[PDB]
Amino acid sequence: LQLLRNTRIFVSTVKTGHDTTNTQEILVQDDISWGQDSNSTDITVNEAGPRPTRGSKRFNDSLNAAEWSFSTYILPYEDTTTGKQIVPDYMLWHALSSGKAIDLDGDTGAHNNATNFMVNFKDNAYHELAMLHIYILTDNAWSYIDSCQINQAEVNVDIEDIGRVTWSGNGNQLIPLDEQPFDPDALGIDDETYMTIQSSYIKNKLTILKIKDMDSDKEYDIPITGGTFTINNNITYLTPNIMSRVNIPIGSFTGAFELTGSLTAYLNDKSLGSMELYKDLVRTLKVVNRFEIALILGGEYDDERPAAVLVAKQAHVNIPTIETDDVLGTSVEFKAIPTDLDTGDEGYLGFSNKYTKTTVANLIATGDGAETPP
Amino acid sequence: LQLLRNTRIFVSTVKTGHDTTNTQEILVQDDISWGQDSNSTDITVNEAGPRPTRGSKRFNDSLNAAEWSFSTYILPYEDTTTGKQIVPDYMLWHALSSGKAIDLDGDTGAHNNATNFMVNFKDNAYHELAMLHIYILTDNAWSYIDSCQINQAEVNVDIEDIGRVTWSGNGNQLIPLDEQPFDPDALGIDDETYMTIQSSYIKNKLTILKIKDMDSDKEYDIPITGGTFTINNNITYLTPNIMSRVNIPIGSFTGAFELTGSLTAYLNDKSLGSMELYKDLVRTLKVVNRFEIALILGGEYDDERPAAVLVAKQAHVNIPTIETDDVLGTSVEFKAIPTDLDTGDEGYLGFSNKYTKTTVANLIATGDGAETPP
Amino acid sequence: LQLLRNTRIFVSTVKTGHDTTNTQEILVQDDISWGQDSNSTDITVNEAGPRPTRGSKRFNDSLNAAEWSFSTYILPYEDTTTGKQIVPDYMLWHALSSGKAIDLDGDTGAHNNATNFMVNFKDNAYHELAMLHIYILTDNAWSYIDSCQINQAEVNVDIEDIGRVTWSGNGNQLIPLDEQPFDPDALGIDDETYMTIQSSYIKNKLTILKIKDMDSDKEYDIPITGGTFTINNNITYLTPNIMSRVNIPIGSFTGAFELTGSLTAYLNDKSLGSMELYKDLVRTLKVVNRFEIALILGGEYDDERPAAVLVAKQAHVNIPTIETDDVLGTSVEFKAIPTDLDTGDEGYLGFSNKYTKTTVANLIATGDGAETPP
Amino acid sequence: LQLLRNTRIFVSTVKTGHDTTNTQEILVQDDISWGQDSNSTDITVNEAGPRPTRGSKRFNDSLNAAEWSFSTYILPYEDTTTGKQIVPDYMLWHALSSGKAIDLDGDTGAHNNATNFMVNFKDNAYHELAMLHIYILTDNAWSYIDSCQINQAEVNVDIEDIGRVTWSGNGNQLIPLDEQPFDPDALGIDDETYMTIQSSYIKNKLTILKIKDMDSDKEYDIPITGGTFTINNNITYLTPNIMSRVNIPIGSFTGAFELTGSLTAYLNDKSLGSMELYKDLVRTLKVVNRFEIALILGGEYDDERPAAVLVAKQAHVNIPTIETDDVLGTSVEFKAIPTDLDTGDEGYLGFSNKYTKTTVANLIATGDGAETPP
Amino acid sequence: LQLLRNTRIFVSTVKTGHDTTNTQEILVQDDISWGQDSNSTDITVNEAGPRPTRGSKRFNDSLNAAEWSFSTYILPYEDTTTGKQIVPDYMLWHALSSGKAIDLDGDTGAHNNATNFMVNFKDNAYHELAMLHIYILTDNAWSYIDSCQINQAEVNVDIEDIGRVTWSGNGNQLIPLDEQPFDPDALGIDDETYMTIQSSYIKNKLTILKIKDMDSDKEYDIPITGGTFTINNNITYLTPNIMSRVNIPIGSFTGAFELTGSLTAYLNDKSLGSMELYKDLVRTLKVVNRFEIALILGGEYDDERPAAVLVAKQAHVNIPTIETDDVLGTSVEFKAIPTDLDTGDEGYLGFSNKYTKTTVANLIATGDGAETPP
Repeated sequence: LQLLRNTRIFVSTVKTGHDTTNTQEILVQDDISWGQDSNSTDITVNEAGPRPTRGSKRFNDSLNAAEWSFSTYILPYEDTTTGKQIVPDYMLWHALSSGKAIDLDGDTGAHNNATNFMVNFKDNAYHELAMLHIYILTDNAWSYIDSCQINQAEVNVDIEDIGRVTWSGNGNQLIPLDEQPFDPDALGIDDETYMTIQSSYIKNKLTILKIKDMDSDKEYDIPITGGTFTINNNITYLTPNIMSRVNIPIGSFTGAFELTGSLTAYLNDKSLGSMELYKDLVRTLKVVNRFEIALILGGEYDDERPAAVLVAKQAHVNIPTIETDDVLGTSVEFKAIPTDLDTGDEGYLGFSNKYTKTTVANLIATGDGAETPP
Repeated sequence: LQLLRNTRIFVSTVKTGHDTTNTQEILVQDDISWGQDSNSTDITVNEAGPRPTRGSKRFNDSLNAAEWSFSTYILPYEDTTTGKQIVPDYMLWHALSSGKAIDLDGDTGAHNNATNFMVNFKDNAYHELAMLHIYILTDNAWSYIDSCQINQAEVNVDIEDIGRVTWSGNGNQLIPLDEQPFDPDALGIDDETYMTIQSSYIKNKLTILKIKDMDSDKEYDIPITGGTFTINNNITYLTPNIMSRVNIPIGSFTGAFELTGSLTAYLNDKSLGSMELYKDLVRTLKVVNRFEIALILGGEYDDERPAAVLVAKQAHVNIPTIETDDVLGTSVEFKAIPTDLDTGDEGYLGFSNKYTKTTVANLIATGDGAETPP
Repeated sequence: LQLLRNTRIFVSTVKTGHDTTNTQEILVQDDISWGQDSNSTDITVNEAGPRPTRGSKRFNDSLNAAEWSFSTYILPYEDTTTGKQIVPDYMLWHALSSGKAIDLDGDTGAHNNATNFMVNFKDNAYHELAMLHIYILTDNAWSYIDSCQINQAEVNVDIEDIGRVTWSGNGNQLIPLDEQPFDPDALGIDDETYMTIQSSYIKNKLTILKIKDMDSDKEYDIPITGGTFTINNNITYLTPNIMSRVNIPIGSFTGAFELTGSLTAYLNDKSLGSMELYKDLVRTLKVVNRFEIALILGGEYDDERPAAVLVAKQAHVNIPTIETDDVLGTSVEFKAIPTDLDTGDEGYLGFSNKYTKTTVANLIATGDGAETPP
Repeated sequence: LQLLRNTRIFVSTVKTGHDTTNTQEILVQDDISWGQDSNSTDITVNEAGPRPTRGSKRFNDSLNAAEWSFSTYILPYEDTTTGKQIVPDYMLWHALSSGKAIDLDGDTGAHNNATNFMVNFKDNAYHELAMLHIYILTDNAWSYIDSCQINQAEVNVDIEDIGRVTWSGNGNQLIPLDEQPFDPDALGIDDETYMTIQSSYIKNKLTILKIKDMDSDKEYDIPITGGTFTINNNITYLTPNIMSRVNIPIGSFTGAFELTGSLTAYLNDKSLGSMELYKDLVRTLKVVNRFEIALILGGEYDDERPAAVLVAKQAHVNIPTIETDDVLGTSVEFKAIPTDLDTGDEGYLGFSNKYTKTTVANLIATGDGAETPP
Repeated sequence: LQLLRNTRIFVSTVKTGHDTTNTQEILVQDDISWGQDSNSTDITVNEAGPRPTRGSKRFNDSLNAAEWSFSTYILPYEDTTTGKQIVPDYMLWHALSSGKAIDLDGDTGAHNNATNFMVNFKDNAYHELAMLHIYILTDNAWSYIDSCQINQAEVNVDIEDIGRVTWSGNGNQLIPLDEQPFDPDALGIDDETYMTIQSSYIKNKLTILKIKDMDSDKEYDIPITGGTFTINNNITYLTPNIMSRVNIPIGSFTGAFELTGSLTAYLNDKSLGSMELYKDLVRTLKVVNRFEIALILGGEYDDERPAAVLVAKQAHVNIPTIETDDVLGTSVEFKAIPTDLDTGDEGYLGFSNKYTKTTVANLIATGDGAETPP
């Protein structure tokens, strides 16, 4: 009874009218997790007398926001309906992108064209976010998260493992369901889709890094040894306290979302190498420098190959550190910084199965490698 | 010199007149531990001048309460003298039971009859407790703990390991002894006793759980995957501070003693199963529910078999949690709650080598399975 | 003194009242083995000083479960008392079948009728098993195993050697006996029985295999080159650790028993041949397929002939492998899988001296080839 | 049906357009091997209750990389088309040489001229390698390995046996074929070729060794007793884990390829003999020495004779060992070391049917014995 | 060149002033072995980039302790100079006996008198041992081990083969020598010595065993089927790690030396036979029993005959085991145990060419069979 991965996961914008447009099934890894916790309070009495007592009574106070998390592979493929690049989980990317309706052609948040899929953060600064719903399925059992919201996404550029993304978020409540709400197989993925998928994996070790200085126009060639980057949202949940009858969270505040990254490499002695960058950074000692950072997951080729691209137009670089690893490991940490307070952040995320270096240049320049850049 | 387990342990009510009635030897496991610590204080001076100095002098301040702990197996057997069930370590059970004299027939605290041994907490709420003495013996060496008091007892219902109990407590001081105080072998256990013992072990995996709702009279069948329960006392030690000549603890306060427990199981889809209980608990959301909990260590049979029983007449159940184990592990936590402030707690602990299911029903109903229950 | 095979073996349900009903002598092969081992622990001291020392003292800790094993031929014959097929060693088959009393007519576990002998696993899932006793006899000497339990049985379908079974198990202790406990010859086999036996051997090379697909209703004809199958129980022994006076095992846990098998053949190019099965299995790549497997040890005939039958109603087949043997050897591995968690496994084992193909069909269909199948 | 060596082996760069230029048949020895394996996972449940259960279900997880291996003789002969030395299996030598297109005249990787055939490792450091295809043929049956890559090559310089090479590699999958893909005889070898071949065998026992010190310019004469050398690649295969529907390897990483060797001899007392080398090596104790090593398989002559040559320009020699063989056997182990991290390794491998000592000197000096060395 | 056994072996206390008193030649068997090994470490780099590399450089790290071992026959004979029994290899026996100077009359370690040669372990517990030197000689070549120390000695009491001892040890370094250091023939054995030797061999099959119980004063007669015993030292070598210039061992720690033994026999049914001992040992189950064990290699006679004696005054016997050999083989294992931590071990080893049973009794009683025992 109740085998582990017989669970299946669906995400929906609304709780009724499920179809291939408002609902989507997503592939999941092994370590999927979800749960819901409650607060407790112990009260006891202490007395100075001849006949000491105990009596103590704890009471349930309230419910914490239900937690959920999983991981999935990066997976671009062409939709036969529109002839455009798309990923199975693009609903959640839109949810993280903005708190308004889906429009994959309006260029805001998440969008696509015949060549590639792009994600930006132009219209995300809200007090709330696009409210979604997560449905979990087991053998003859259903459950779902009410009013789930995404909080944190992380990507680890490993040297050996396949590229993946890890997602975590919270919701108001976890509730089981009495019956089957919608078709488990009609709205799911299909065999020919997965046949196209089997060629869309990212060959992780080919990932390449590019750096450019915004002060002296200097550039460096930096071989790398893996790293990470992370987008956060700092969600918070509000809760009134009528503890005489238990309380439930009523809403959420979207704090300041964040984008950070970290890189590792060897200290290399070469022209415009890691040694030169390290010396420049040490001698600089400026309060605020500016740099442009490009990560090409899967590498790049003159031909059409699968790849993903992370772009930072204004990232400020911290002072690097040297470790005692076997061969002189070096580490660098960087943050996203928008130009002035209210303007857009780095934003540009790109994914496709057919990037070429020329298209990569356009994608870096404008956030879209398809059309002619200025 | 000084082989490890050549240590032997005795417990006595008084320091003189040792015999089989006021002293008892108990079997011990490998990980027995004991020790005594002291406090220290460092004083130093800092000066703003041309000739900086150091001088610093630490002083011994006081002694902390000596700590001791060990573990032993649950072990019921019939005493040939009285024809009643008894355990070798029933002195310490009485000590935890009440702060007054031993009476195994007064039904208060610890008692027994021809069928089984029972322990209750009717008369334990004191500012102190029954003061005992622990003697430790090594090859040609003796030591003892002055005014030891029990604090914490824990029982782990494991799926595979034999049932055991772990005991920890404190005392005023640890003092070595110059000579042999009392006979090491005359007051110890004997061979025929241990021959009877070898059949008194508890076959742990047979342990069974029963739950009953006090609101809707509902009951559930819950297969389990091990768990724990714990009794605490929250002892505290008082100490005046004449640090010009070192200090020693002078007495103890018995805080609020406690009884808690935790259980684990699989999410099972069956009538009155774990799924039904989980749904009821989630939908309930009441501040204070009430339940009756029965643990039968060793299981039960219509025939006479060795077993132990833990009874909770009023335990309140917390909201259960679901883990990401290989097959949908679920966890439940519960506490003992007395009816109103000053009345007796759950209390009922039962042990014997010959429980039957009919006797188990009476034991659950009244705390004694021998006589006719109402 | 003490010639080797002058040993004789008896098995009994109880230690007293030995007769032809509760005790049975079984034929044994040459390689019979039995023994009992003990654990040891070495303690030593290391010191940093000018006068280094040695002293080290090992102590006996406990006894491991006594091991025993042997082998015997498959041997069906008709009992003149009941007019039903029976095997000399059917006590141990019942012991492996269930942990309750013998009933060769209740159809549970092991049973028989006027035509054949059957064994099933309907009522075997216990924490323990039917506790038996093994007596070994040598010239003027007796010994016995206390509380022996069967663990593992293996059958090797060889191309040339006679069919045989190999049995291994464990017990609490091995104990010699001071005198002759029961008649060595009155309860043993008799000459006329063995005269009937001499015709009951299995002509091993005639063994045949049948396979049926549960998805496409497909069947194949597979000539074979020998193989094996094995039933396991994963017994475990529990032992408290009072090492100051040596310990002895007190009980056993029956783990998950198991049924597995392996087959070998040549890659044959024929309609519904091994090549076709190999291609189907390679192209399938399904997570869980289902198949029905029939082994007929001794082959089958339209006439009455001696044979044994192994039936797997739901066996899942692993991906076969190809070896570099002289002519393209191929290997297949399979496991027993019950329908859902708690239901009965494959179970059906059949033995007789007079199987016919029509009776074989009924035996495959229902587990009993005597009565009319549905 | 299906006789053993009626198998024939072909290697192709592409799956279509088979001819004498993109496909080649190679001679094989007896012990050719190939296979493909799959992973399995067993899940079971353990419960503490009165009605213990079993149910366990294994699931197929994924496929391991298909393994293949064989051996063949070293075989140089002159091609009538180009008038240059060539070996039948030079496709696989090119595959091991580099991951780019064939060019037997560009001097990179594998090349040749009118005198001899050479192999180098100048352009092999890639993340992948030249992807080839292996076709295996049996009587009325075809199979092939998809995306096979070479991993390991070994050569054993035996005293008595003919020189041979052993090759092992892996591929994505093993797939049978429904029909005959290409002509089995038109693209194979021809009779006159084999008539030329019968004179191209290497008389193994004539193999000679030369050693030169790079520190003191010292040289030694070392009679040898056989040995080995090995080239490795440390290939690795990547595999996503969607185990709800089985997985297949998607790509490979080329690790660090390697070249090592080992030699054996007698301890000989002579000027510049093995004794002198042993004494020098023992007294040296330097961290990194440098040596030049030459192996001439088949020996050398002033006349034109068949031979092969292994050259190590920078090999570092480990400390030799002495064995207890009948006459004072001694063993030496050596590794290839490039000058600095990124430069070319030893590389130089030479093969021909007409080496002369003067040509051997040029081959040692430059890696090509045909043109005038500097 | 360099014939195998033309090697000769000498042992010396010091490296200069070689004579018949500080140097001795010993007979050796065929399988003599010696060698010296070194450690290696491989370092490699892995990079995630477009132009992957290899470069790897191993470095020599340090030298392990040189190993050496051989075997020789037990060989007592009378020295004409002192008129006392002596063995050719008594230097190494003294070395194993103690770490101080030789004194064959001080009764400590190794000593002798006019009747026999004795070895004890009274003064051996040191951090080091008597440092010796081993010289190996071949045709026109010399080598030696620097600071060799004995570690392990083994004796196999075989039924058919002549008695022998096997010795193994380690040293700091193995170094060849440029010239002849000392006379190879003047310090060696002489012809008349070997003429006396030819009568000093031990007729192995006559070896006898005696056992006595230290609890009930019981004794048994045990015919035996061979066995072994072993003395160990657990030497360890220390080594600093300056790997930038290679390291060499600088010293050794003598761990806990050890004495163990194992015996085999048939299960014999006789008064005080092996059956009785087996029953007593099985029923005993005591943690620590005590026994006295006597091995007489070569047997004993009322007349003067060559023999050796091993004495264990306090050996503790493990639980014996029964094997499936052709006739009921039984095995027993025993260890040496000193009385309390720091006192002397069994120690008593005796050798002579003229033991008599009466002298054997005295040797067992006191460790010396010559003088009058108490």
